[PDB]
Amino acid sequence: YFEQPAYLRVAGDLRKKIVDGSLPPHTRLPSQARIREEYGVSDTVALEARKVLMAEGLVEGRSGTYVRERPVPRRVARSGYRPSGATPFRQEQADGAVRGTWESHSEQAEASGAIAERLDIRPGERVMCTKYVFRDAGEVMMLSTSWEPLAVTGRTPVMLPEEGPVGGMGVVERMAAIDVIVDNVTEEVGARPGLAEELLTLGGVPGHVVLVIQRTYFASGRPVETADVVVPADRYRVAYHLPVK
Amino acid sequence: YFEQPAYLRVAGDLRKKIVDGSLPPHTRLPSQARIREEYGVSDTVALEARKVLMAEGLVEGRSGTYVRERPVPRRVARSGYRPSGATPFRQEQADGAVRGTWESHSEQAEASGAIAERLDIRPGERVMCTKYVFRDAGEVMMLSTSWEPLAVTGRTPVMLPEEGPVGGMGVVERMAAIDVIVDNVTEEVGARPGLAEELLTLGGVPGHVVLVIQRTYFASGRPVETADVVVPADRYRVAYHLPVK
Repeated sequence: YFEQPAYLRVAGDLRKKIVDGSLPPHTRLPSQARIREEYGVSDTVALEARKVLMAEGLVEGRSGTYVRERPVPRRVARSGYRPSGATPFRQEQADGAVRGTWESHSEQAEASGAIAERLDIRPGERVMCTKYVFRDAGEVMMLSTSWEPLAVTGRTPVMLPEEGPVGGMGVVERMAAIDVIVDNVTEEVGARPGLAEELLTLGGVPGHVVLVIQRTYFASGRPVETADVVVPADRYRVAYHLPVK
Repeated sequence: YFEQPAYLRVAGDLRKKIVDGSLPPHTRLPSQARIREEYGVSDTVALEARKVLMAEGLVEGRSGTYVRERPVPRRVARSGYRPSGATPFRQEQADGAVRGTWESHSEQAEASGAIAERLDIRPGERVMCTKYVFRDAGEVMMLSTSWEPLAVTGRTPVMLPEEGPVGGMGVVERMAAIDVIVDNVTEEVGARPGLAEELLTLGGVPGHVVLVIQRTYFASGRPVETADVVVPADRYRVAYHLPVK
């Protein structure tokens, strides 16, 4: 890294049976032949009913078709407030119960148009790019690429995120050390197939979907850091807690 | 609804060319034969390089392979604060610039284990289930299923979300009308293939991924509403704005 249509009727009935537990995970879906006879449908209808359930990710192959066991999702807790002790891991996963570690690599770069725009600087202007692999008790479960404008951090003790007196303590603490007060954060959660490099690092198969948080920290209206934070969609959800006023 | 491996090296080079614009959307990816000759690789290596880019969703077929045009994503703005005027649409899409409409259908039900748990009531206890289809200027772009405990709304003027004196004004306003003050909201964003019924309503193809927000409104520690809010991952991102303290 560094009158419903027949096939929907049939599919609907089996889907219910799947949600019931009537068809428990690792149990074979009724066969094509069985679906045809039991529901009195054509071969194509039985075939298309099965394709619905597969496109929906409810069943898979592994000589027959098996109800998939879908894991209970874990939350990646998102927060702007201060923790116990601040680290890049705790900054991404606010859940105090989770003990976590990271490896990172930092190197300068000229900002792409896209990153320049997220940081509100001229394209080609220099940034510090740091990549992280985060582990939860030895298990890799999150990736991140973070960009910071050298206009802000250049020639300061916090220029390198994982070095110096506040290295390893995250963006808000590192910024505060140079009299820059982060006061807002925007986070946009999207989903897409993982990049090979991401999926290989995260241990998923090609085509596996990841959640991608585009995150930008602000100090007095100016962007001071932007990042793409990546977690496997099959295992995780991105959790927010908001006030209602 | 109601030393990198060869194929990664090659794939990496073409991916860069794709990000460059060197290979613009709707332009054919170099052919298998061209990749073999230009990069001096085996047929299988050229083949596997192409599969990386397809699993990554960067290229597609449509007699050759074409660089996909990936649309600029739109934000679904998430917020707990009060808007102009409150509606179920504005409750889901805080972005004031977006003019939107909905159709809904409400009917009682016994709470499933899963919904019972999200609402902190006994399974089988009755709820009002309301389904929404939301449109942005005539275009369907969001689905939702909302459950409310009849323990809270039963025998009140806000029992039916889209009827009565505060019907069509959303959960926080409807709850306030019955002296129930919603003070917190939790939102967990996940991703999964859409259900046929969802994708058919949203206009996607089978297997298309949706973002699913599991949302629960709280009043004084008690859940008063829970919902699954659904948007197409290819077109939308879920946007949050958080304070940093």
